[PDB]
Amino acid sequence: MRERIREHLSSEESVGLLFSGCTGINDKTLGARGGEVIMVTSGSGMGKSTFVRQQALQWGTAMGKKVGLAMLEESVEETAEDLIGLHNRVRLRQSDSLKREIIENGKFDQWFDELFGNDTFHLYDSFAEAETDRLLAKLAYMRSGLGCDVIILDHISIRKMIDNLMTKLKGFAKSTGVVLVVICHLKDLRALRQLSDTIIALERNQLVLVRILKCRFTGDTGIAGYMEYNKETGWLEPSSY
Amino acid sequence: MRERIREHLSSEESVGLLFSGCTGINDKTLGARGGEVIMVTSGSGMGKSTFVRQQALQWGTAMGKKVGLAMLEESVEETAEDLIGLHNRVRLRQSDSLKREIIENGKFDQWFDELFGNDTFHLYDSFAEAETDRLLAKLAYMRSGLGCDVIILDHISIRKMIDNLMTKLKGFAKSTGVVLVVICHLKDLRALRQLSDTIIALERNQLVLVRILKCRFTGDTGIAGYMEYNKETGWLEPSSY
Amino acid sequence: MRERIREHLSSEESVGLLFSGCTGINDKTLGARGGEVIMVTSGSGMGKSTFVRQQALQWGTAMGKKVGLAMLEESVEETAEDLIGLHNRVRLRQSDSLKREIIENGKFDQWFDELFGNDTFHLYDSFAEAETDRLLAKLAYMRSGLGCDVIILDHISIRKMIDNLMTKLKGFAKSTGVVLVVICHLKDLRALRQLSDTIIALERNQLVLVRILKCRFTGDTGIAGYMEYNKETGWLEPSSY
Amino acid sequence: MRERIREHLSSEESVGLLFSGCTGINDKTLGARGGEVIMVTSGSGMGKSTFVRQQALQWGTAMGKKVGLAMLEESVEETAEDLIGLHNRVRLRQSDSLKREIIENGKFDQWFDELFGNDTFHLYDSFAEAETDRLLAKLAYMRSGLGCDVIILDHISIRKMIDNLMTKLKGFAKSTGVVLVVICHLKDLRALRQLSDTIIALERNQLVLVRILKCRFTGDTGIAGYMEYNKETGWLEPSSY
Amino acid sequence: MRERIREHLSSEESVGLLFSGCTGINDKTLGARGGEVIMVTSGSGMGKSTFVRQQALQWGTAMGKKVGLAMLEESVEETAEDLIGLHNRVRLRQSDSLKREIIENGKFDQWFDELFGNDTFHLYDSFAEAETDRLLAKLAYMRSGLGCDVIILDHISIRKMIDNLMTKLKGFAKSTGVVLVVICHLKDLRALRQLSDTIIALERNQLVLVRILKCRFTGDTGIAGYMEYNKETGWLEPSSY
Amino acid sequence: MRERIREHLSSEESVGLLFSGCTGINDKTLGARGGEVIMVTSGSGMGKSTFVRQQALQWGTAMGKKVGLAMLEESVEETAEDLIGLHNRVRLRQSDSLKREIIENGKFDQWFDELFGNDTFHLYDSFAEAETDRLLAKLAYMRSGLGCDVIILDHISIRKMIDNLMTKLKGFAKSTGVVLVVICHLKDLRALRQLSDTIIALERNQLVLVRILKCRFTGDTGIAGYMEYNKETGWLEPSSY
Repeated sequence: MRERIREHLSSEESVGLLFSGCTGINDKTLGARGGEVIMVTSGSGMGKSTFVRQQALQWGTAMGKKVGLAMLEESVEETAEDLIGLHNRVRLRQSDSLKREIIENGKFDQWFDELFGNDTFHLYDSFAEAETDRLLAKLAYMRSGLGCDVIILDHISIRKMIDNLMTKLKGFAKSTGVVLVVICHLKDLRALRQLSDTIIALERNQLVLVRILKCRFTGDTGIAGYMEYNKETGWLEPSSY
Repeated sequence: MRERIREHLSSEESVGLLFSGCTGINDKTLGARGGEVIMVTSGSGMGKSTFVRQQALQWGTAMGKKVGLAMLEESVEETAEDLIGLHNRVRLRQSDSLKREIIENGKFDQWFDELFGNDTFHLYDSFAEAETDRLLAKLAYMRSGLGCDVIILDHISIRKMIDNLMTKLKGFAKSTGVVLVVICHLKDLRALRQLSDTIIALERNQLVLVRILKCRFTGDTGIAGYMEYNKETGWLEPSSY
Repeated sequence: MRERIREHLSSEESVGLLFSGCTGINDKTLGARGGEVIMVTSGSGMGKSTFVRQQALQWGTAMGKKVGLAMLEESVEETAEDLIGLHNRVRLRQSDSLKREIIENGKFDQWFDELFGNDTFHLYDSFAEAETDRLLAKLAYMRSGLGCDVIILDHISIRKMIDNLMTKLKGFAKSTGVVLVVICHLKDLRALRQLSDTIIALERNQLVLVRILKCRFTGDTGIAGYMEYNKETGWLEPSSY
Repeated sequence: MRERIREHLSSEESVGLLFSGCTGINDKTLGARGGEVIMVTSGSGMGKSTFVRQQALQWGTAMGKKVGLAMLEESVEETAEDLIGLHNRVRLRQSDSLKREIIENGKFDQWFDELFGNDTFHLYDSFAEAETDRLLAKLAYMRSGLGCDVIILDHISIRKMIDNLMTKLKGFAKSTGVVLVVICHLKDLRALRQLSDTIIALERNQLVLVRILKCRFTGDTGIAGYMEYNKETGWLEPSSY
Repeated sequence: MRERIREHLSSEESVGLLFSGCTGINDKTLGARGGEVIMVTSGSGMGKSTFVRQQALQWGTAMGKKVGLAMLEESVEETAEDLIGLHNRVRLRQSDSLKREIIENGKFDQWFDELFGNDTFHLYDSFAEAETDRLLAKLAYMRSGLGCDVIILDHISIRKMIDNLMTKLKGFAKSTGVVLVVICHLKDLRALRQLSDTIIALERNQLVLVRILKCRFTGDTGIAGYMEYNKETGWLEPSSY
Repeated sequence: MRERIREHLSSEESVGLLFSGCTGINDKTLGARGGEVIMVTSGSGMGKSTFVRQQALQWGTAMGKKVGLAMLEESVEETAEDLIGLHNRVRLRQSDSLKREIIENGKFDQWFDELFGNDTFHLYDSFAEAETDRLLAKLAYMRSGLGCDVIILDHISIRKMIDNLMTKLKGFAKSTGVVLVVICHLKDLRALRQLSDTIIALERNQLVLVRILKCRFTGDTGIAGYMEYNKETGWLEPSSY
């Protein structure tokens, strides 16, 4: 047992992929570990996507990880547009001028390569269909075929569709070891709660309050901290609340 | 009858193994007596294992008792890691640093012997199989072969598997006289209720509320008190609620 | 007929042995009459024995009656211990200290004589065997030989064993005129119902609710009142609900 | 035929002895006609006797009819005691005090004459024997010898004894023209059904529901209404359900 | 054959006397044809007579047919009383008042003539004797002498009496061509079945269900529909079940 | 023997006239062969005639065979009426309207020729006499004189009349080679069984069940399948039971 415990101790990964922008989030969760399902939830338009996107950006950009992004609601272009802006600390969607300026400027192309030039980000859309298996098959491919370290499922609202899916999702994450972040629309009580390993909730006015509704691994619950949305850069920043 | 009553009076063990950390629990139960089945239940991640583990630690450590631990879900190493941390008032699982520091430090080994060096704790896993008799046979051995005073079954969720098992469990405890603590997952009404001699339930936010759902021997029901989980030491502490 | 009615009127015993601790129970039943079978039932650990024991105590102690107690499940010592505590308003079973203190104190012996010194209580156990006739023969002896006014059968759970027994019990009570109180475990619909003259049920939380499920003589059904269990004295007290 | 029909029309008794206490019973049955067998049935202790007794009381008291009462189970004194109480709106059987008070008071005797002083009620018991003919012979005498208008058979539970008796009963009622009310214990499907002209069933809680299971003459079936038992007067009263 | 078939086709009476009050009965039987024996059966007091009487009333009243009614059990007056009420949509038998009011009112006589004034209905009773031939001779006379189009035999319960009678009945109907409706008491399997051309059964609660147990001519079996008995008019009405 | 076997093999007619409407009947009988006596039996009004008539219709209509029909009970017109309706999928006997409409319509005549215009069907009645030889002589003529391929004997109920007839029938069929279908009334055990080559039984409610009680040639016994009677067309249809 001794030797058995020892190696077990020295082989265990407690700290996963560290989150960004919120001082305290890592304290109460110790980051995202492989095989776990992270659930990021809150009210519509409360900043879920932004937050996740930011995590994705840092993970694949600074952590040198491969990030797959599966969009159920919006298109790839939309997603790409969002990441590009984010990476360049500008809101493309809000500036008809910038979009126009950047294309003839040649900055679009320079931006596109400096972000997707590499084999780091994998964006997939057109899952508009309500079939789970069709979805799991793509996810599995993103894992195996594209070697994605993190998979972000955007999004789900919240029957068996969700119940069974959550159970399929959790099974996929646990057996492969990928990090599966799922974005869910809330319109704790608010499978969703059960299978999810860590549940993060953002709150606003009723500056965004980051609440850790659940963390199996750590058990440490409560509010991790606050973030301040930069309307000019579109980045959620750490706060001094 | 007189002499018959007398010796009966002076031979009866009313107070069993006293519980720890919760001021009031012993008041309403008078501890754990041999031949009784203690059922500790609550919601998943509500602190069941910790609480039991704590009892186990004190029993085998301060009460000079032999404690057998049979794990159905997790591994021995995991359990050992938990007890070691607990005994050393540190959360090994939450600190990649501490785990690493303690091994080269030589504190791991010192810790391992200072806890399992003796013949006091008996951890058994690999009961992954859904066979009762296979399980009872091991328990019986832990009692007879290893002379365990207390046996902790971790865990059960939650048909006849449970019904028959609970009935087998209760039969094993009553005939041998060992103290059998069983951890059950609840997802009073929540054999489970019938065979169990004392049922303890922990409640949280939705500080942990310790509710005595049932105690045959004493009949004294209700909430025994409150405990405060120390996120730094992992110990459940008595509260001033 | 006139003279015939007259003496009949002046010779009829309407009010039997009055019950104690529950204000209203006597209103709806007019006490326990000879030749009747009183059935006290409820959920396990709901206070059946206590209640009956209390009645027994008062009957044999204050009403100057001879009470026979036949225990199928527990031992005489256990029963004696319970009555002694009850009579002395203390819970011997819950205090390892008191038991010890009382024996060297000399209070045990003083207590024993002040209760069983007389020829008032007759405790019989060892009916562990499932034979009715063996049982009826003892009951009949308790009636005839020991002249018991009240016989308490503790207990019955829960075929013909019960059916035939209930029919034998009712026959024994009717022909001798003794008061037969039977304690039955319920795990109205819940011979048991048919032969029983009065059926009392205790209800709890899932303060005890005393419900009169049936009373042939009076026909007056419903809830007689409430009782409050004194965890320190072990006595069920009348309530102000 | 014309004259034949006419006199037939003006000679036919459609409305028999009207029942009391239940608003609606007369609507669905048009009372009790001579030569008919009324069957009053229900569960033991459900109020059969009371109801019949009440009818008997009114019939012989207000309707100026002669009522014979044949008791198979209980004694005359018991029956007399019940009628006396009923007539005086008091429950003699439930008050050891009243019984005692009334005898020395001189009210017993005054009550006895004011009820049985006249030649209106004829109570007969001691039919304990299971012989039909012995029974029919007495009934026939009560009809012919004592000129009873109504005969109440109390009671019958649940072969040929009943089959043959019911057939003998129905034959006796039809040929003499007396009103035969029979009380039967039920432990429609529940000769009993066939020979009986009207079948009344009382139902309780699992306030008494009066159900007309069958009425040859009228064919009008269903629930006639509800009654409320007065625990202080022992009278079944009409309800506002 | 051609001409032979033709006239055969144009000379065949498929639709007999149409029934009334039950929407669907004519669908599955196409009415009552001459030379056929209609058997109306069901439980005692289930509405057999009423139903037949209603058919009789309409046949002789609206269809301008001559209806003979032979009563084995009851008297003519009884039958007349029933038809008169029926024709006047009132229940004479249930109203001691109406009977009395109608006679002095002069409405009885007006009613009697407006129904039996004509030579349409022929009521015969006093067949109390169990002799078939005595019965057949009267029936034959009702056919030949009184020219009855429909003969209703009321009633028969379920030997040769019935067997031979049914065979005599069927022979009489087939050779004369009259419509013979027979009412039989049932206490398909329930000559009776064999000789009868159409068998109708009424069912009640476990509103009356009209079941066509057998129809030679049509072969169309099953439940024809439902009827609703009007307790105030005594008429069976068509239902919306 | 070889050549002897060969030609024997290539000259043997195993499959006779195939039956219609019942999927499976041909499986278990392989149709009707010449020289065989087919016995169709069941309860009165169970659909015997219809079934046979249907076979007859198809045989003479689609199989281009000559079908003789000898009716013992009913008339030719009746039979013709039945075939005409059948061929035109309408129930002439059930519609006084259709019969009337079809005659003035000119459809009767068109129908008559389109069915009997040819020399395919030969209907013979008036065998009311109980003489066998008179009957055999006609049958023989239908075979020889009219060259009938199939002869349907309708009907016989299940002495020597039947015994001797069955033996004469079987002798006639075997020596001529015609297909003789006989309809028998049943009021296996139910010459009839012995001489008959194939026995078919129809059963109803517990839709008609077609049971193959016996088939010499094939030996294959049991229930061949089910049929559904079309009350609007009068045709027995194959079922999906």
